Amino acid sequence: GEINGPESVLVNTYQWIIRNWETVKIQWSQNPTMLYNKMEFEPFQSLVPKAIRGQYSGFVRTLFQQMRDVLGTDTTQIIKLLPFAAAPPEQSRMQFSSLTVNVGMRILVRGNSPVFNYNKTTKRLTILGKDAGTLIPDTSGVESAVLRG
Repeated sequence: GEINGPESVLVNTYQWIIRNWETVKIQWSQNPTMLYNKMEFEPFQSLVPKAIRGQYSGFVRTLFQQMRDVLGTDTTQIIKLLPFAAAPPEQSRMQFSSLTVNVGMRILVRGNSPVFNYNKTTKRLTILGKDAGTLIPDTSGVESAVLRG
């Protein structure tokens, strides 16, 4: 884990999700609030602007409810959005294309950003230029035909 201030809070939160991904995936499927309401996400929540925390949580929880109902368990997207579900949700009709953390820096809802960057070839997640670990259901990590020899 990292120790440099707000940045480290971000990196460390996504490292925790990756390291605990089996238990997180099952809880997200079966009983998501034991996950959304975990104290693990309190530091991440303090980085989200106070005036919009609840509106972001309403958006992500609603998105997850719809995802789950029609598709079940997109690993990268569940990991990305999860910490934003931690605040008490405020429901609204607002549709967010990005979500800000104070470190504003933007996490894009679809695809990669300077803050959150998943690499399909190495199968590792990078947060603010630091490694968060390897992402995974049926050998993990780097693809074939990367190392020439």
